[PDB]
Amino acid sequence: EVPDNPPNEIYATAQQKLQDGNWRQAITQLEALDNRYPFGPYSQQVQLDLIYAYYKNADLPLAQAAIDRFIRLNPTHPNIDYVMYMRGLTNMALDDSALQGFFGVDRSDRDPQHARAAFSDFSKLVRGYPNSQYTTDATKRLVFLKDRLAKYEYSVAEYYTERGAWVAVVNRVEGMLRDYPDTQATRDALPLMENAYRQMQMNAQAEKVAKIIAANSS
Amino acid sequence: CSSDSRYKRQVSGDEAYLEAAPLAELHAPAGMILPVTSGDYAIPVTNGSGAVGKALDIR
Amino acid sequence: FVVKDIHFEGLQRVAVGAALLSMPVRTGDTVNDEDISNTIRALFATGNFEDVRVLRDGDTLLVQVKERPTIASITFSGNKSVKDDMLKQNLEASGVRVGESLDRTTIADIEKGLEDFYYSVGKYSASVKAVVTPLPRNRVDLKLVFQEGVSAEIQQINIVGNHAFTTDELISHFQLRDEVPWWNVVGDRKYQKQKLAGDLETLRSYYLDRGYARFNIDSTQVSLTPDKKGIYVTVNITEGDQYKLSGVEVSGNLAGHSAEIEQLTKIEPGELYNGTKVTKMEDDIKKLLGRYGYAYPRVQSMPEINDADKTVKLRVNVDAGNRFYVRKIRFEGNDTSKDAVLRREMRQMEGAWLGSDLVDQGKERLNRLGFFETVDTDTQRVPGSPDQVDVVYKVKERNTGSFNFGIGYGTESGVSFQAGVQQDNWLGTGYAVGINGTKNDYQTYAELSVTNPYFTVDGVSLGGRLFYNDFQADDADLSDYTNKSYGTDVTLGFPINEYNSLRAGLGYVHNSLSNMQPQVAMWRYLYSMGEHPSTSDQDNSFKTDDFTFNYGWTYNKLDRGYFPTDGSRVNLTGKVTIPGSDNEYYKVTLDTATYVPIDDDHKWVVLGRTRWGYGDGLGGKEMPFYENFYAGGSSTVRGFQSNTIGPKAVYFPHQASNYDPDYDYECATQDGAKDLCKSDDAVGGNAMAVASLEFITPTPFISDKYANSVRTSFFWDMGTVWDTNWDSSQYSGYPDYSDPSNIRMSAGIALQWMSPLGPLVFSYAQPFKKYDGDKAEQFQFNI
Amino acid sequence: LFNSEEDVVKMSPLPTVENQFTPTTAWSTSVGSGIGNFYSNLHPALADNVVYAADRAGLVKALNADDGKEIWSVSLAEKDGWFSKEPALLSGGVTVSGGHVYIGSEKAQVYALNTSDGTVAWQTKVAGEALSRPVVSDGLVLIHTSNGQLQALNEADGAVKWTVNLDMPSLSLRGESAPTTAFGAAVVGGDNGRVSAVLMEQGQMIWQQRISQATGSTEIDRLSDVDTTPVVVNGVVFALAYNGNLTALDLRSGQIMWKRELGSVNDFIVDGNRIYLVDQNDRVMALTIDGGVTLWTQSDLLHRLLTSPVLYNGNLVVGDSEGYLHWINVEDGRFVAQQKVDSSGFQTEPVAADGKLLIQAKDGTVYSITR
Amino acid sequence: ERVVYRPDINQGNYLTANDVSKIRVGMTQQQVAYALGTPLMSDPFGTNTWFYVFRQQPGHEGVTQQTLTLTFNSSGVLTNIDNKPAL
Repeated sequence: EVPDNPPNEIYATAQQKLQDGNWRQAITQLEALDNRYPFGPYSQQVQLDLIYAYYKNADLPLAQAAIDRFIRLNPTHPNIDYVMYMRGLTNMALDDSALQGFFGVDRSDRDPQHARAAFSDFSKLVRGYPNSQYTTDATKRLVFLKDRLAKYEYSVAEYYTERGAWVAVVNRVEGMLRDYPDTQATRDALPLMENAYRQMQMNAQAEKVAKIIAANSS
Repeated sequence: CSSDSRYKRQVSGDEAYLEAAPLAELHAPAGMILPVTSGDYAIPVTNGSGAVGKALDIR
Repeated sequence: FVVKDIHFEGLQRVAVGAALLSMPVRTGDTVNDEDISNTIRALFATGNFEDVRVLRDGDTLLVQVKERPTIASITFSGNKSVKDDMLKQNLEASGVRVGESLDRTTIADIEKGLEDFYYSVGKYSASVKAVVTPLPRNRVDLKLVFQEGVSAEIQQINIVGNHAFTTDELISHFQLRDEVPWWNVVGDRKYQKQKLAGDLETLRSYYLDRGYARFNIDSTQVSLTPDKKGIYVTVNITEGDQYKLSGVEVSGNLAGHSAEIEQLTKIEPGELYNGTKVTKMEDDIKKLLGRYGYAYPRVQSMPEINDADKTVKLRVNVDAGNRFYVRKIRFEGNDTSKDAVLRREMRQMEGAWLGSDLVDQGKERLNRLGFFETVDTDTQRVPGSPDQVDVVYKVKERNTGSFNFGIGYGTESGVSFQAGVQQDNWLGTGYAVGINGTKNDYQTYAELSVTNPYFTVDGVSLGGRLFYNDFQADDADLSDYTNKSYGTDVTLGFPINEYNSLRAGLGYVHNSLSNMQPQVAMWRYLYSMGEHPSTSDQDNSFKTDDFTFNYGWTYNKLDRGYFPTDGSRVNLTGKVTIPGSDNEYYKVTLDTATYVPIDDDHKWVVLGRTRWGYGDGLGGKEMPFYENFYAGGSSTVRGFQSNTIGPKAVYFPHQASNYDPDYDYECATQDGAKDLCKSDDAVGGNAMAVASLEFITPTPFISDKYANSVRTSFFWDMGTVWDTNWDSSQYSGYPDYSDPSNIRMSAGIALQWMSPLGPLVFSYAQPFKKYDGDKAEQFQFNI
Repeated sequence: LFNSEEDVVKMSPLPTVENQFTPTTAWSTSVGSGIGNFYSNLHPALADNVVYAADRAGLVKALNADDGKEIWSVSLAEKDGWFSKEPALLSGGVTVSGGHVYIGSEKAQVYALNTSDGTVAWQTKVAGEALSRPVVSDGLVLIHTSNGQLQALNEADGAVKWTVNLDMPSLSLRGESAPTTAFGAAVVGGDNGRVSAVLMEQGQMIWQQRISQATGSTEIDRLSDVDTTPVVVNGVVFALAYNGNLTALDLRSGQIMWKRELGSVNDFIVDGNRIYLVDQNDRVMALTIDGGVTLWTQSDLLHRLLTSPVLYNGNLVVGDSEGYLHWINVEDGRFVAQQKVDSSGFQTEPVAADGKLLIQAKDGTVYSITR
Repeated sequence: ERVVYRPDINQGNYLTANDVSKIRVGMTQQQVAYALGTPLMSDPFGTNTWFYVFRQQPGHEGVTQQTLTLTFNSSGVLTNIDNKPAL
């Protein structure tokens, strides 16, 4: 429902229907340029406001679709850092972005199958682009998303402490254990695998994991 | 266009992913050195550039 | 020559230097008129230059080009039921799409290919006609005109090499249709060569079971009948001979469980060869050894066909594998709820061997979840190690969101408003809260119940319901049978098996009948309690505190949590009392829902919802009538209005209510009908027996994308409520409501749409045998 | 809904309905179906005053070919079997060779049916029934069968002489690739667009020659009815491809004298040097033998459901499945007469034999026509 | 408690007594791994000690255990086999 214009005009309709606020109009002329004019040298910049304005009506993964439209079609560009940062940001808000947790219960049990992939994106941003504007903020994400999977796994470690596969207690701890040496969740599940040891009468191996706890009291 | 005079350049739900500190790392006993570093955790730290989260520029 | 400049005219979609980079006549090259002619053909060999006109002025080139991108429109005109993009994939199979280049030399060949697309599907009877227009600054078009005449229609199959079995009886076993009778219209008669291949394998199984180990199919040949429709078929088969499954020679890595296998492979020796049951029995060990740990129970049967006595000998060759596979599990995407309840319904646990069956029982209460749009799996073996797998359960979650309201009778009476919201354990808690409160001009309400169904390990699901009610009947404030009840009651669930979910609890049913209306079987329960009130006024008063005691049995054996098709589930609730109650009674109702599929893809499946009943006392008492059973306008009953099937509120001569205006409240009142009148209200009985048989039916127009909860359903609600204690002594002109054969009959249809605003069921029903005191509502908008 | 859903292609029905030799039937003996909707090889015969025509399910009928009145009957509806009484369902046309009438069922059962009473003088089931009329000649029963197998039988018991695969198409590409016998070689085309020649008295390929396109990567039409059995004049053999693509070629080598690889030309008789044809769109045309050079054409019966042309009463005689009969000039080239003697209509042959004109309609089978 | 039926504590990951005959002190990890493959528990901080531990509650008649640990040296060679029972 949009006709053809001069190729420098549809930017403004992309720019200014972005300035409308009713979010069903912004993409409408954002997309209206690169269909009639994909041959402009600025069509990858149209993708940058596209991945931007895709978020607005809870219509997220076209951003990730337009994230990869930057990647494969266009070999040489420094703005992949934005594309890599918006990659995990698209990948994150599929997990926990609803307002149903408004009453005091958060959402780490809600499975981060794509915020699994958000960790993949933010790890490649901090290794692909060092001084880009998003490296620091993604590093903040890489701290919790590690732990966001951990308490998820610790819930299973609690669930395995609940149901009673005490071997599967320690592995849910061991899956949390061997990857990262930083979480406090690593400290507190460390007696539970050893409580699993204590219920499996591996009290010495419990104590050996309590020996791990012992110097970690800091 | 429609919100609680809100919801234009911000995040829905909650924004727990910024306000926390880095995870309080542990000081292992001598000899009990597990490969707890054995994850994919090639996360290199460099001071460039830009802001964080909602305050970070999004052009 | 060596060129100074090259002119690149008319490109507009591709890069200009891309024309230069593809040019072998580039700047700085020794450029001759041969390579000028080579640039004509090679930029024609790019396929993108509608003309390539390479010329030069002595040495400086001009390559004047019309381009033939952009293919702007590919207009698919004529494909009525055929979707457009499946032709575009054949267009994409030609390397052609929107944005590509449009070489008009290659028109009819892909038109032949799109006719070959029309050829392959079941037609040929359509020309295709690519129409090309030029457009602004470069662009080109593809209007494709389809002459969609007719398709290939099944005429006949002939099975040659068949010797004992009719072709036509195999048609009844087949999927290819050369027969749909006018009084047996159950399908449609069109080609596909996969229905060919399936009916080969239908026949292959149909000779695998009877004995024919020597069966094979030589070939088959569709008559390419000269009519562009005609499908006469010869099927060249070799029937062979009914050979005998005369022994099982199971062997291999049998892992010390061959008796368990031989339990499966109990054959008759000398029985005719049934490899279909072998085809089943070959799977059953892969369940059994797949239960035993063997993730890869590599099993090879061999019917050692012993033609010397026309028998076969069933060699089996087994590679078991490793056992202790279950090391860890992965999930995928519960972004409204918890993993651990999905883990607590995934009883396949780690540090174990492969229960392949145990993996799938983890998916059964994922199937009994209700919050599943699919229970779907990726099972990744962790490589390098046959004790290690990581199943990554990739699913599609189910959606939420609903609110609705009703209207009347308000805006002429007092303000009627009802409150209450719903978001489903609330949007992923596992510990749920039930809240109600409302008010019209007659009442003030306060209703609460709390539930933690998922703290526990067993499956215990307690609901304790507490209630204050201000039942007032504010006519003046009286005059039309008040019935007030406030206090607390409980219902439950459990395991005894994981199907079982024991529903029980306590009660405080504190029923304070005051100012009661004079219908007679109101006093059916009040004769047991010993009240001696005024029989013609509505100032009378009766108070009980029914300390009730719930017990039941929910054998929750029903397939899906949203759309089940097989099994036998109960969801039962009733009550008896002990010495200590005001009423030493029992209230029993019973439901029965057994599901068995006739359609094995379950699009045609029965749906059960009946309600039984037998209520009395343990000596000297009886079931109360506010806990009576009210049928019509409900889930199990249609065709009759709200509280209509049952024993009847047969009014007495109401003469006083202590408030009766100028001619109102016809309760057989003083102001009209001054009599012992059987009026239109069902008092309910102590012995209910009512039912509804419903059916799963799909639709050949509704999209499968959401049809998991779109269904058409049909019913015939048959039955009555009767009262084993409805005496004929007072009821002289009033019917025998102790008969089981008071059998009301009403039949009709459900027309269900998946509405995302809650269940909106508009049911049509016809009361053919509409009994006494029943109302009618054919367009029931009830639930 | 479905009484209006289909985009069918219109025929040119019949310009210039003519009667210059005023055409009419000599009798009306509707023996019965016959054809109906059932497309079959079964075509009638007008011979010896014995109407060797048949129905596809029921009674064998010999009629006197002077009145249409019945000489005799049996019924080779096979009296029991898998179900009962087993409708005849003939894979071949009527072949009357000697005292045996060799007609092959779609039970692959050809029978030495007596010209006297219809007695099976001997019986034989074959390896799959026929797409051609069984060519019974020279001591042999040459049958182009549905499995591509040229299963030559004995004409004395059905002892299978030789059985080799023919020019086999992708499916049962429906085409009468009957091996006509000439100069010791059985020339059989093929329903896969190619052509061949085979030593008739031993079943050995003289040559096999690809002519034209077929289904499979160069697919051809589904509605056209191509006479893949050549009308064989002397060793310059004139034959079609399976997509009607005519070719003049040697018998003994197949070397192309000329060809008409330009269309799915339907049916033909070789009138010396006047090659009369039906186009795939049922457009009539004359051609020559020295190159397919047109004497005349006709598009009056374009897309009409025509049979093969025959020459009788000095005119091109043909029927159609609308029950019309047509008389076109030997020369140019339009209607000389026209008769709609049926309405069920002819798919089988108009038999311009016996000095007369026999037909077989879908039920209205046996009429003899005069002008 | 005074309860008849109880949903259980469950596990696997063990050895048969033949697998205990399959092992002997001095075998490599690989020698265990040729027959018994990888354990579902190894020793990460110290030595190469393997574990095949099993748990069960049989519905409130107590709760049981088989702790089959396999103490190795640094060389991957078996040094102690402790097949510790319940409780």
